[PDB]
Amino acid sequence: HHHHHHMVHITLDRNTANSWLIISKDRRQVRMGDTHQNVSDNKERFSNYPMVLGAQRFSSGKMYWEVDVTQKEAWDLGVCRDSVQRKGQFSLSPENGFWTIWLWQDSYEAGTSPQTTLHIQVPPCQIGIFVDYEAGVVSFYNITDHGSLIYTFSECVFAGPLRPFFNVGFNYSGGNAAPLKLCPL
Ligand SMILES: CS(=O)(=O)N[C@H]1CCOC2(CCCC2)C1
Repeated sequence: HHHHHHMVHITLDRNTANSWLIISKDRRQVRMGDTHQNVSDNKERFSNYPMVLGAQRFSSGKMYWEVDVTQKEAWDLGVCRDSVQRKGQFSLSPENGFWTIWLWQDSYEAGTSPQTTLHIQVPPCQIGIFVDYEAGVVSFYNITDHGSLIYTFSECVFAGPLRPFFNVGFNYSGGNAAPLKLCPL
């Protein structure tokens, strides 16, 4: 891929964060805290899962960013509609306004309904995410493996502004405390 030149500087939106998340001062890193982080509730916060949105909204053009997932056991990454459900239980699917991949229990899967098995030979430490709004494309790249393609959602029906989407995952195991980090341009 030669998508690097559409690089955008993403920052995390604290107001959307689940109340257990800790976002760094520079708004470029997020991790699971071991308790509630002492913020008020609001209608934007994801209540059931350790999720947060980027501050940026995209309604046109080509955008690219990279996320560090080093030593995590579980996470979700991609984009979503600005209008996605925040409260209660839901599945990550294009029908619900999400275009995502994840790691869970030693397998990588794309968030289709039902989910799609991914074929990754080199476990990634950094993921590249490419959005072409007009084309209806979301693609994922393995930066650890020389940028190899992981997955392409095509024929996407965005149906609204898009936001960068993050899930740091649960830490029931004690092996998933590490942060998601937005990597420098
Ligand atoms: C991931 S964890 O460290 O096992 N603790 C979680 C237990 C379930 O509730 C939460 C999930 C998000 C809201 C609060 C914390």
